Amino acid sequence: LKIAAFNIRTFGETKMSNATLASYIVRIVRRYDIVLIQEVRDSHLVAVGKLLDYLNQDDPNTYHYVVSEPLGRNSYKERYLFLFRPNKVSVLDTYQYDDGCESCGNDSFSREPAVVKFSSHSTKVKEFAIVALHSAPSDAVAEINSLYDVYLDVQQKWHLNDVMLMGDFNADCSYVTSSQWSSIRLRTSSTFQWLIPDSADTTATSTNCAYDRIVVAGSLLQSSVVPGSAAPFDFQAAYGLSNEMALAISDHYPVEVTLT
Amino acid sequence: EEETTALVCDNGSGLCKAGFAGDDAPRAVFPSIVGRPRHQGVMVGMGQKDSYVGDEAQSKRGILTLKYPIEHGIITNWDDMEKIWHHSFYNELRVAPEEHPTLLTEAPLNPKANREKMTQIMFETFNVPAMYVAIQAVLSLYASGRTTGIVLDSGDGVTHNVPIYEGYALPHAIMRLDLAGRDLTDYLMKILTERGYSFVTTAEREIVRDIKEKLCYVALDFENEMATAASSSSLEKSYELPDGQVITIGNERFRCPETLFQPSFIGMESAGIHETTYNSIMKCDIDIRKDLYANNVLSGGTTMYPGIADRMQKEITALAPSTMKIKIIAPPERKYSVWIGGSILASLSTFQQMWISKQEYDEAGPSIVHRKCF
Ligand SMILES: *[C@@H]1O[C@H](CO)[C@@H](O[C@@H]2O[C@H](CO)[C@@H](O[C@@H]3O[C@H](CO[C@H]4O[C@H](CO)[C@@H](O)[C@H](O[C@@H]5O[C@H](CO)[C@@H](O)[C@H](O)[C@@H]5O)[C@@H]4O)[C@@H](O)[C@H](O[C@@H]4O[C@H](CO[C@H]5O[C@H](CO)[C@@H](O)[C@H](O)[C@@H]5O)[C@@H](O)[C@H](O)[C@@H]4O)[C@@H]3O)[C@H](O)[C@H]2NC(C)=O)[C@H](O)[C@H]1NC(C)=O
Ligand SMILES: Nc1ncnc2c1ncn2[C@@H]1O[C@H](COP(=O)(O)OP(=O)(O)OP(=O)(O)O)[C@@H](O)[C@H]1O
Ligand SMILES: [Ca+2]
Ligand SMILES: [Ca+2]
Repeated sequence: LKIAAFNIRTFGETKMSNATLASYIVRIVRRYDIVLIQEVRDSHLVAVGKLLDYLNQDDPNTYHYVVSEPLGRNSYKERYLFLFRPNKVSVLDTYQYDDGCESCGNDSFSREPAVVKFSSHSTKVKEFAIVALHSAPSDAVAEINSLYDVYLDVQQKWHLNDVMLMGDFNADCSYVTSSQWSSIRLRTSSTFQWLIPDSADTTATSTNCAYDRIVVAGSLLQSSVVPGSAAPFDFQAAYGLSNEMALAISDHYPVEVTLT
Repeated sequence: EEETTALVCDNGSGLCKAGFAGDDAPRAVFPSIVGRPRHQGVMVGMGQKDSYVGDEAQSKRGILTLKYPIEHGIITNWDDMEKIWHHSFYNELRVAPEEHPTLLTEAPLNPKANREKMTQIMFETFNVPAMYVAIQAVLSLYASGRTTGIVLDSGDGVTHNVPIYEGYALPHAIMRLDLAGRDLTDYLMKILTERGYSFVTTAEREIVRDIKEKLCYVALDFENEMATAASSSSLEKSYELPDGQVITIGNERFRCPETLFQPSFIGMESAGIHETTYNSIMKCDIDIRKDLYANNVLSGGTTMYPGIADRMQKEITALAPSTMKIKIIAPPERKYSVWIGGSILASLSTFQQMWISKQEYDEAGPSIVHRKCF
C-alpha cells in the first residue's frame, strides 16, 4: 500500500477551478492508495467534489472519501479529507476525537483529529487506524503531545494498537526546538517510530523544516512499513516545476510511506 | 385537555416552512432542495447517507446533484417531494405522520391532478389521519384576520395576485407574474459583477442573497432616487464579504427590487407588480372592488423590502379611480403569513369539520373542480 499526508494550501474552489493546478493535484493524489488532504477550506465541499469528479472520471469508484466538518476554534475553519482506493483498503469505522464532553476536543486541539479504521487486505497489518493532525503552529508542542492521549483513546475504543499518526504537525524549526522534543510523549515513548526524521525538508518553501510527519505505533504496523520508503515526495523536482508553479500547488510536500 | 395536534406545512419554491398548529411561527424553515451523493464516501462521525434534504443538502451541495422539486409554486418532481415531506415529519418535526392531521398549502392555479397526487401521498404513503389543502394566498389573507382582500404574494420563484372574496380565491382574476426572489438575487449578482466585484465561489455567491435581504429597498420614486445617488453618498452602504474584503453599493440597493415594478431591467417584457395588482382588481366584480383596494394585503419574502408598501400605495393610487380608499397592508411577520394562516385555521375547532379524513378517501378524493371570476 502507498499512503501520504499532503497539506495542500487553501484547498478550495479557486484552486480546484484552476485546471493546471488541479491536474497537478490529481497527478499527485493518484500515486496513493490512502492520502490525507489537510487545509481543505471548502465551505460546501465543492472542491472536494470537483477533485473527486477528476479522480472518478472513468471508474466511479477509483476513490472514495471520508471528510470531517469544518474544524477550528471559531476562526478560520478547515476540513480533513481522506481519499482511498476502496479496492485496496476499506474504512471500517471513523470518528472525530473529542474528550468526555462535546466542546472538549477543542481544549487540546484547534482542528481535533479525525481517526479512521482501515482494513488492509494487501499488507501484513490487516487492520489499523490513521489519526490525522494539522497542528496550529503556535500550539504545536502541546498538540503533538496530546496526540498521545488520542493514541490511548483509539486503543480503548477500538482495541487497536496499530496506529499510524500523520499530518502537518509543524514539528520542526521555530515551532518545535530540539529541547522541546523531551516534552512530547509521542516521541519520547518507544511505542512510536518516527519515519520522517528531523532532517527532512517537507516544505515547498525555502525553509528546511520537517513539518509534516508520519508516526507508527504497534509492532505489526511497524513491521509492515517498507524500510526506506518514508520520504517527502518533492513534486517540484519530480515534475520539473518552477518555484512559482510548485508553490501555487502548495507550500508543503506530501510525506508518504509504503506498507507491505 | 390538549386536542391531538395538527401540522401545517407550506412548501415554497425556495423554502419549506413546517410546524404545529397553535405556534406563532414555523418550527422548521429549511430550503426545498434534495441532493444525492455524486460520489461514495462518508462524513467522519457518520454512516453513508444516501440523500440529504434542506440545510444539509445546501451545506454539502458540492458533492451532490441537487434537485429543486417545487418549480414556481408547483410540485414538479414527486419523488423528491416525498423526501422533503419525509424529512419534515421524521427529522425536523419529530413526529409520526400517522397520528397528526397535516394541512398542506398549494399554489394559485395548481393543476387539479397535482393536488390529487398530493392527497394520495399523504394518505397512501404518509398515512396521515386527516389532511387539508388550502391555497397559499387565502391563508395570508385570513391571517390578516380577514376574508376579503386582494393579495400580492411574492416568494422565491413565483408572484401571484389573488382576489379573494368572502374567503375563496376568484379564479380567473388571478394574475401570475413569473418573477420573484431568485430573479432579484441573480440581478443583484449581475449588477455587482459589472462593477468589478466577483462572487465566484459558492460562499461568495451565497452572500448576495444576504445583501439583498439586508440593504436592498424600494425607491418611492425611482427617478429621483437615481438623481440622489448620482449626487451624494447618503444612499451608499458597505458590506463585508465573507473573506474580509468589503463591498460598497449605493444605487444598486433600490435598482434590484425596482425589477418588481419595471421588469424591463431583466429583459422581462411583462407588466410589474403594481399593474398586475390593478389588472386583477379590474377583472373583479365592480362591487367587491372597493373592498379590494382597501384590503390589498402583501405577502411573501419578496414583499419584504422597506419602502415597498409605500410604492404600492402610490403606484396603485395614480392608477386607481380617484375615490378609492387604497390601503396596502403589509404585516410585520409577512414572510411567514401563509404558514401562520395555516396554523390559525388548523387551530379552530370549527375547521375540524372541513378536514378530509382517510375514511373520505375510501370514497376517493377529487378535491379541486376549478372555477370562475374572469
Ligand atoms: C492558474 O494558476 C497559475 C499558477 O498559479 C497562474 O499562472 C501565473 O500567472 C501570472 C500572472 O497572470 C503569470 O505571469 C505572466 O507571465 C510572464 C511572467 O513570467 C516571466 O518571468 C521571468 C522573466 O521575467 C521567467 O521566470 C518566466 O519564464 C519561465 O520561467 C520558468 C522557471 O524558470 C521556466 O520553467 C519556464 O519555462 C519559463 O521560461 C517568464 O518569462 C510574463 O510574460 C507576463 O508579464 C508581461 O510580459 C510582457 C512581455 O515582456 C517581457 O516580459 C518578460 C521579461 O522579459 C518575458 O516573460 C517575456 O518573454 C518578454 O521578454 C510585457 O509586455 C507586459 O507588460 C508584462 O510585464 C506575466 O507576468 C505567470 O507566469 C503564471 N504562471 C506561473 C507558473 O505562475 C494562472 O494565471 C492561474 N489562472 C488561470 C485562469 O489559469
Ligand atoms: N427581508 C427580505 N427582503 C427581501 N427579500 C427577502 C427578505 N426575506 C426573505 N427574502 C426573500 O424571500 C424569498 C423567499 O420567500 P418565500 O419564503 O415567501 O418564498 P417561497 O415560499 O420559498 O417560494 P414561492 O412562494 O415563490 O413558491 C427569497 O427570495 C428570500 O431571499
Ligand atoms: Ca523546503
Ligand atoms: Ca410561498
